[PDB]
Amino acid sequence: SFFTKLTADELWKGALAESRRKDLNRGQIIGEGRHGFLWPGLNIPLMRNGAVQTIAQRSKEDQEKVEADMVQQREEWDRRRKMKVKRERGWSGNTWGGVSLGPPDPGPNGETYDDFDTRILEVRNVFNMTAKEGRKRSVRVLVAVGNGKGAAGFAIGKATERADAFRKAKNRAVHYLHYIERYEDHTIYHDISLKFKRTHIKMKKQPRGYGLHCHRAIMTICRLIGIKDLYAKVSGSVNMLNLTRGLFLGLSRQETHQQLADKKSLHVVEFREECGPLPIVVASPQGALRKDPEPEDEVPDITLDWEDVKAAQGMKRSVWSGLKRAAT
Amino acid sequence: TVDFIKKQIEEFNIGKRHLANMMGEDPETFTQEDIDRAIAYLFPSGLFEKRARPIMKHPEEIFPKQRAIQWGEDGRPFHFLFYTGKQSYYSLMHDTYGKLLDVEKHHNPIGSRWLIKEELEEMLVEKLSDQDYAQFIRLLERLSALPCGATEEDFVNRFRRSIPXXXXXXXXXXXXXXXXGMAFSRGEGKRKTAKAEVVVYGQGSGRIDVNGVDYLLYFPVTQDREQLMFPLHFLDRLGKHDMTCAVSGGGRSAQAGAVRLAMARALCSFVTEDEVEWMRQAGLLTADPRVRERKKPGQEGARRKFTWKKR
Amino acid sequence: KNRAARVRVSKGDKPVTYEEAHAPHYIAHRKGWLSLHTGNLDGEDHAAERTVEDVFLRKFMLGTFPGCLADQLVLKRRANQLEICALVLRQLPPHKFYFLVGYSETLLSHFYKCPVHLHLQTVPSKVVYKYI
Amino acid sequence: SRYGPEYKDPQIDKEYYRKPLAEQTEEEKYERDFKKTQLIKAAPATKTSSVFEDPVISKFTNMMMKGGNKVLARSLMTQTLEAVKRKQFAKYHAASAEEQATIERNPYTIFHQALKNCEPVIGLVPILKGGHFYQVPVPLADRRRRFLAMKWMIAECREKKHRRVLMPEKLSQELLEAFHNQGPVIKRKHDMHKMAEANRALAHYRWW
RNA sequence: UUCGCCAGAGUACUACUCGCAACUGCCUAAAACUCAAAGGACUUGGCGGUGCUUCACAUCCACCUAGAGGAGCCUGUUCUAUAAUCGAUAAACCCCGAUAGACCUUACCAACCCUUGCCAAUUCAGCCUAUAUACCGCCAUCUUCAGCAAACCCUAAAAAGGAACAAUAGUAAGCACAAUCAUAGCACAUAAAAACGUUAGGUCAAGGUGUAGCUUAUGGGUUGGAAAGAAAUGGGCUACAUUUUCUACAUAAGAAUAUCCACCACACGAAAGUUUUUAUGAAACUAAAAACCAAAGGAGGAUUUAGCAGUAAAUCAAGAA
Ligand SMILES: [Mg+2]
Ligand SMILES: [Mg+2]
Ligand SMILES: [Mg+2]
Ligand SMILES: [Mg+2]
Ligand SMILES: [Mg+2]
Ligand SMILES: [Mg+2]
Ligand SMILES: [Mg+2]
Ligand SMILES: [Mg+2]
Ligand SMILES: [Mg+2]
Ligand SMILES: [Mg+2]
Ligand SMILES: [Mg+2]
Ligand SMILES: [Mg+2]
Ligand SMILES: [Mg+2]
Ligand SMILES: [Mg+2]
Ligand SMILES: [Mg+2]
Ligand SMILES: [Mg+2]
Ligand SMILES: [Mg+2]
Ligand SMILES: [Mg+2]
Ligand SMILES: [Mg+2]
Ligand SMILES: [Mg+2]
Ligand SMILES: [Mg+2]
Ligand SMILES: [Mg+2]
Ligand SMILES: [Mg+2]
Ligand SMILES: [Mg+2]
Ligand SMILES: [Mg+2]
Ligand SMILES: [Mg+2]
Ligand SMILES: [Mg+2]
Ligand SMILES: [Mg+2]
Ligand SMILES: [Mg+2]
Ligand SMILES: [Mg+2]
Ligand SMILES: [Mg+2]
Ligand SMILES: [Mg+2]
Ligand SMILES: [Mg+2]
Ligand SMILES: [Mg+2]
Ligand SMILES: [Mg+2]
Ligand SMILES: [Mg+2]
Ligand SMILES: [Mg+2]
Ligand SMILES: [Mg+2]
Ligand SMILES: [Mg+2]
Ligand SMILES: [Mg+2]
Ligand SMILES: [Mg+2]
Ligand SMILES: [Mg+2]
Repeated sequence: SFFTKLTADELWKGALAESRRKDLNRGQIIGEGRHGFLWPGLNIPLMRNGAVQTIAQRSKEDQEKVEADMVQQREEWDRRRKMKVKRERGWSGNTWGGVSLGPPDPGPNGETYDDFDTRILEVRNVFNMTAKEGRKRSVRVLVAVGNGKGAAGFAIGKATERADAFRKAKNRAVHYLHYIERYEDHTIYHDISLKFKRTHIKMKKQPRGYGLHCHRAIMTICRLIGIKDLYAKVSGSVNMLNLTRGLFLGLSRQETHQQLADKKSLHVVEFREECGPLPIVVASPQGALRKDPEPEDEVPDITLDWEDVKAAQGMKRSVWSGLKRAAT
Repeated sequence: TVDFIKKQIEEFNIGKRHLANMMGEDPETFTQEDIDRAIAYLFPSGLFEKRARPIMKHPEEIFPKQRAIQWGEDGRPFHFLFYTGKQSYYSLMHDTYGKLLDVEKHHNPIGSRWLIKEELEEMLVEKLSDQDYAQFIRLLERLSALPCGATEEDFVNRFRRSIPXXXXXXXXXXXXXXXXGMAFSRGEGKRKTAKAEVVVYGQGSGRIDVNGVDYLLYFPVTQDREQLMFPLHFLDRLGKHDMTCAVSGGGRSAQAGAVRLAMARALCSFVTEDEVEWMRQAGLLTADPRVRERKKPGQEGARRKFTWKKR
Repeated sequence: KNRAARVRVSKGDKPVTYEEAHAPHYIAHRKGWLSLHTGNLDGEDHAAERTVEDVFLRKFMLGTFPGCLADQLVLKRRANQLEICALVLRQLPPHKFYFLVGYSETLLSHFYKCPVHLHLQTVPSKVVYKYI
Repeated sequence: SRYGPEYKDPQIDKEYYRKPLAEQTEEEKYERDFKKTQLIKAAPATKTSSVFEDPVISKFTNMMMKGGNKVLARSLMTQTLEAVKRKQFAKYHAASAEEQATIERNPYTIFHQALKNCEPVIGLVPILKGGHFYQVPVPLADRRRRFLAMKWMIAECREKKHRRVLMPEKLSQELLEAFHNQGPVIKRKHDMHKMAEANRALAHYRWW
């Protein structure tokens, strides 16, 4: 029946059945035995103060102790396998949205980003039809990256094993970065209303105490860009990808005070409410400042969003709106 | 990988000495021919695939060629065609086309073949595509198409190879016996489990003896005697020659055929150099490749299968 | 599809010993024989014994030398003595290695009632023929 | 098939080799032949340069062989040629001088004739149309026709004899009756011809 | 700039109303109830009794040869019968695991018996008990099919796709094929090989195992007993005779030859049976050989199997157990 027995690996293949693994190679030293012999080359160093120890046998109790030691070893390992459940949650529970993926990989050129945070926007199980296999299961993750200093981007990546795909999106996303220009290094410069493919994005420029009021994705992206104050409501289809594409197009759509000044050749002047009438200059037209005043119409012609005007008059009565929510 | 080639060639020579001194030969005249015998006697692997047998060889034949460093330590690449991804190919192409152009301004079946695709791949140390190869060879035809200068001819000679072709039925010189002072020729045919040997004497009575008995008695089947008659009736020598014969293995037709081959082989000493090509085109001197085919397991007759059932 | 003594193609990352990378039809063509003895030649006797014997020495060496065995174990029989070659990985501190050398030789010699010779060739890591 | 496509057939006729000198394109051709270093087949054992070899007789010989018996088929044929021979000698000596001029004493000419006369001109192939099989008139290539004649003779003198009657004899009878066109074999050829004439309309169906 | 129209899907061009030369009509047009969808466009597959081209090389058709289905027998299933195994069971079962069951093998039934009951030690052994839809092993199958797959790169977005050679976004080592090996020199042929997957295909009875069960019994032994045929069918063997049968014999011979007729029956065909021996074996139920007997069968319905050359067909001999 010694002939009938087998190798360990085989037994674990035919135990596990992939058509968790514990190892018996752990904890047992050479010459270790239940009949408790101390062999001169294994259990014990070859020599003592006197040379050439002989073949010796421990006590009953010394053995009860070593056995107790191996038992407590196994207990220790089981506890160590059970303690292995710990996590940081991205958005909700088992949603991988907003989970930190960890800084992208150093490129070929030695280029290293320890500054870049990555967040998973959308993990999704995608299927295909393969003549051979029937269904074929891929994972695709849409992932964004940014340093907080205003440059950020996103990419998609797809692989059979999801781990692989997290990796793929990381690296591909460092390859597409946008520079996102921030006013006074938190808000956006001016309001943005942007329709992109069945999804409408709208975002208002807030003052400082007002942290990040946004779709959870857009919050995530705005922490990666380093935008700390924003109002953003999203209309139409919410699908993740169109949303991040939309948002990024929109925040690159931005017209900077310098550029406004330059095209109009006039001074641009911030009027704060807290500071009263004081006419703070923000931007000056490098080159020639115009001698020409600009038309003041009693009647400007602008697209006005019914939602903003409804807001303006106290007509938003939705009980969901004015809610207290946790910090940014 | 170059450090590996330096090291390996050094150790190869040190091991070369080490080989000669044990094998007991002069380290100077030691050849690859001797290297082989040496290892073959020291590490005797019966193995059918010959690449998996032990080798000590000059690392250059062992290892593949390498593509050298393609750029200086500044990052800047040496060859101007580098960005083509095949410089090796398109350099040949640029040069070839240049040769052509110069030829056009200036101008106002030996067994030779072009390289194979594999040989151009070896020459440039570069993977190739069929299309590419074809393109090039096409260009070399354009080159041959014009007046051929000196360096022009050398150039195309680089891409030239030469092949052997050999056809003659090997002619044995006759053998004059000492006893009668007479000439004979001894043939060996082999067909299908049956070998025969036939000694043909150049001055015959027409006598034909088989295994010590007469050919009529040893081939009572008429067909066989006809097969025998074939070469002699072909060369019109029917009475002229006297043959002794020894045949063994197999059944009667096989035997008669073996004698056919052996005889027709022993008959090309006494025939003219011209009739030989005739006997070839008559198919007399060519063996019969046809033999029994082994039964295959799970079948019946090597071809015949167990009756197949749809239901 | 023949499953015999074969190692399947992985995602391509799986390390493979030269032996385990060469499939059964390859014996005597590229691969060699792991054992050698007279017993299977035309006129010869007691092939069976050398087979049981061989098997038991496979299991024995796998069990006496835990986790340190590199590739399958090469037995030779010459004129009544066994020559057992092993590729062994370096794990153990050398004392233990010689302990087990003496242990094995003696024990086996007295088991098979014929003199045993043991050889350990030590290797830093399993040789990789393919993938990796 | 132990011959690759590289191996061309042997040409076994001796008259071809002995007398080349008057033919230019054929000189060119066999020059191409052996010069091409052409691998050429070991000539078969049945094909001989014998002056007495008639390929038609060989084919008919084979088609009579059951199992592997060349010996037996050869013998049956030999006895058939023989039987016809002696039967025609018997008809000769018992006749009048005029008919002595008439009668064929060559069993071979009798054979090639009795086969020329038994070979059908047209034959039928079935065509599937709209669910039915129509038997339609097909012109035939010579070798298929030869085959049909031989096959028919053999099948006829195999099947319909009374068991006390040996093959070579009956075969000889059928040969001599097919010579004069009065034999059952020709009845068969004629039923082919008639069946083709009845279905002649349907010769539209055939597209090739 | 206007008007008209749309608030889930059915229910429903429906029920009631109103009006109409309609009176199984037209127009206007709901709710109960039920459901968690209902819809549009796309993506790869697969499929198509769609269309077009090109093939099939034992291959569909046309063609060639030799057989199966009919007969006897051998042997395997399926059913009935039995107190009396299991497994396989479209192609991919059916002389299959068995290169092999009188006892043994053996797992089966019938009775009897034994309980740390093989081992160095163990509240431990031992289990042909349930899971092949938990599995490893070994395989079948598409398949002599060409694809599989990491690492990347591209696509006014990516479900996925990714070629054009006077080239238009693809590069890539790996595993397949190919190449080389074997069949004693070539060559071809055959052999071998043939990934990824597919069929929850096969096998817990080769062995080993995850999960479950059994433990004075689903365990272990001794003694006998099984494998009967109303049939139905798969595969074989031998025939049905003159290209035959017998004897001699190796391949030129001599005789026999289904109807005479009262043969003193003979022509083919007895592998089947009855008898006697012999081989083996403790045990003949098993094999072989003689003597007898000579039966169905007189070339086989629908429908089907195989073969492209030293093959098919016929003939002979050897080995594994
Ligand atoms: Mg939760
Ligand atoms: Mg056969
Ligand atoms: Mg196979
Ligand atoms: Mg509704
Ligand atoms: Mg209507
Ligand atoms: Mg209505
Ligand atoms: Mg109305
Ligand atoms: Mg067929
Ligand atoms: Mg087919
Ligand atoms: Mg039949
Ligand atoms: Mg039958
Ligand atoms: Mg059964
Ligand atoms: Mg029953
Ligand atoms: Mg079953
Ligand atoms: Mg089953
Ligand atoms: Mg099946
Ligand atoms: Mg079978
Ligand atoms: Mg039994
Ligand atoms: Mg039991
Ligand atoms: Mg079940
Ligand atoms: Mg299965
Ligand atoms: Mg399995
Ligand atoms: Mg390919
Ligand atoms: Mg792709
Ligand atoms: Mg070879
Ligand atoms: Mg080949
Ligand atoms: Mg095969
Ligand atoms: Mg191959
Ligand atoms: Mg199943
Ligand atoms: Mg099935
Ligand atoms: Mg089991
Ligand atoms: Mg278990
Ligand atoms: Mg019991
Ligand atoms: Mg029993
Ligand atoms: Mg039946
Ligand atoms: Mg038969
Ligand atoms: Mg006779
Ligand atoms: Mg009998
Ligand atoms: Mg009888
Ligand atoms: Mg009868
Ligand atoms: Mg059919
Ligand atoms: Mg035996």
